[PDB]
Amino acid sequence: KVYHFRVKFGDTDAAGIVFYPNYYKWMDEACHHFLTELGFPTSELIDKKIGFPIVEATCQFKAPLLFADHVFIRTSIRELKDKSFILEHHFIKQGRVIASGHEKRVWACPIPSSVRVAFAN
Amino acid sequence: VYHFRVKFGDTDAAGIVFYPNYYKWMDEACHHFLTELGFPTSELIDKKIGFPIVEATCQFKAPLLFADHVFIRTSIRELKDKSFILEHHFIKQGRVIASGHEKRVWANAVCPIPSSVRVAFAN
Amino acid sequence: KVYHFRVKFGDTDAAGIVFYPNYYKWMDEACHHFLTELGFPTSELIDKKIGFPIVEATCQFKAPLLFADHVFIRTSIRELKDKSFILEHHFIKQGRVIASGHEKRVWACPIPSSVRVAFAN
Amino acid sequence: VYHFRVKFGDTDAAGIVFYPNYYKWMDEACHHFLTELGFPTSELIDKKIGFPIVEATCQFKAPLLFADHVFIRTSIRELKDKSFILEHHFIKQGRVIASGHEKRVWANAVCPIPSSVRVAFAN
Repeated sequence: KVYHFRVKFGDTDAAGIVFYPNYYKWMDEACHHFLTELGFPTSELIDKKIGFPIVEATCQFKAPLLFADHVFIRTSIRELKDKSFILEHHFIKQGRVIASGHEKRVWACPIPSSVRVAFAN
Repeated sequence: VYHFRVKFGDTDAAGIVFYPNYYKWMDEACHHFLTELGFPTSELIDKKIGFPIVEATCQFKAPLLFADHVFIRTSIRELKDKSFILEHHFIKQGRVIASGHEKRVWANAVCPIPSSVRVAFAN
Repeated sequence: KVYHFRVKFGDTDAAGIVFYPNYYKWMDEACHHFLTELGFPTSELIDKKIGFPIVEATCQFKAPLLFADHVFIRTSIRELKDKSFILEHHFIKQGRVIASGHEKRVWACPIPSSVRVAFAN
Repeated sequence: VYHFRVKFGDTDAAGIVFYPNYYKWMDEACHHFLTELGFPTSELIDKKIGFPIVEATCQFKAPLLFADHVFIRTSIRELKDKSFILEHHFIKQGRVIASGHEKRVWANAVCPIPSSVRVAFAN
């Protein structure tokens, strides 16, 4: 799956490129998008008091993002256990991967079947 | 008064602070204000009690820059049964470099400011 | 002009609605969009060391925004002086105005003619 | 150590802190770290000198909540000619509730860590 976004002015810092923690905000956004596009609009899940909180995140940065860049994230599910799973996220600007990472997230309890079935595409 | 420092991450490409952060800081001053009055706002949120904004205004005189030390002076200025206004003045280097206010109400569903809070505002 | 956005999970706070300062982030985003759509992609302007910094902003909030809401901002130029101008911004969710405000911004020097001409539509 | 408090605005609808904020706080710890070593980072940014991130990792053990008092313990752990790694440990209530690191380089155009900084890291 793909998640498009534009760098906003507010996403930048005084060094003139993106303030790096924003890369995790875009991963989180991509995560919600992923679940949604795959049939589970997370807004509902959130209202049920139910989530997929992070337990581990990582990101490696190859080239800077700038104000106004159009970018997208290729997201996929890499490991998938009973109560947890990993999402890999790839930042592509203009055909090129400019950063990449993952989030190990868990359910809150095990992952629901409708969810498992969905992940096995 | 609520003290704070400008983080690198509060700046943007233009070399100066992104503006809403001023609203973030007023929100923080507001919470720090109620807490020092004796009403720890973490306690209220837990009890699903809040003081939602209805209106907010800020007037920027001079720029904040990365690493600036700043404090906000908060006073309360329009207390009514169901709403109140906080005035916030940003002080840098002993001078006012921005000033705004927040109009806020009390909610749980809006409701009257609690009596204990009312008396604390009225002193 | 119109600027669409979705409330992200990160835009919300523990009270379960939008953290209000984000409304000014969306106004700023709308401001850049406005200038762009009207012929001046701000990314270039920024690289010239040239801006339209805020001197005053205000917003009034009628109804809460929630996670996943689709929203847009109707933006317009209300006053327009030699070295400054005002942008009014209206937050519409589902036909309804849920908040409204403005930004008084200035040039940095007077507003450029290409810009003035643009504002007189 | 770098002290900080969880602001209301650092939380999200789930009642707990939005995760990247942990990266924001590490970024702040990093800057506070270099400054206390004698290299005020505001001075470096002004001179267009930086220490850009190349990689960052965080491992979340327990939740931070609104109003939590927290501090980060920063140590330096992989110093090379052109890069270094900072380890950051979040301490709440005397316990480690998250821990990560940042791999960073020195830039101006990447370049070698300055000699004065090198010696300060090597002590």
